[PDB]
Amino acid sequence: QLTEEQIAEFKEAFSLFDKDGDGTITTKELGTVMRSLGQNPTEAELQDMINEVDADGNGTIDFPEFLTMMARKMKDTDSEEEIREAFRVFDKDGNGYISAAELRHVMTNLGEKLTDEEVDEMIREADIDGDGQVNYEEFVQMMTA
Amino acid sequence: QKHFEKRRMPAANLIQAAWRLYSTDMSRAYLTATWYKLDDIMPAVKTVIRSIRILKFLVAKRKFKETL
Repeated sequence: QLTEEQIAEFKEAFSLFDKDGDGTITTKELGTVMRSLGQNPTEAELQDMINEVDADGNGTIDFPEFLTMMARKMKDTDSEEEIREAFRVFDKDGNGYISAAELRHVMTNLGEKLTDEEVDEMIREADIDGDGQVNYEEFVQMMTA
Repeated sequence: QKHFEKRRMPAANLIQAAWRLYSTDMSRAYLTATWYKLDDIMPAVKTVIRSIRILKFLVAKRKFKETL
């Protein structure tokens, strides 16, 4: 389903990690690029990122695994289901809605908290009814599209 | 209650990673002359940033699944 030059684009990203052309990405290469952008992952966080996609077990990401990961993104059945289950954890009503305000409270107070500008952009992207509710099913399908 | 409030931080984490992943391709943070130019001369940079957010989304999805 991917064009021959869209693969060359993902290859350009991959080679930015694998600057020595060994055909693999280790924590070393993944972390060096992340820290060049001003991110600071720990060693354990790098190991977990790589273990999500390493299908062999040697602690690397090779280009076929990279390409599959970039092609799927969030557009898979398991992702839609699990994101839906996350929203439901904060919906005791079960009707399938969450109030704009409760969503803001959960986003800005739990986990890797969103900033005021982030949560404002997210609530703006989801349509709100006359009460203040948002159907997260609609929001989940918009993100996993 | 106590077992299903143990889900709340990894659930929040999964939503946040999903939203940050999704925002790579539509956020106002990228709708600047700087990013259009940077994306013209070096398209690989934005793809790399997006590849990192995918990896973090995957990690966050696994951790939320481990609280079931």
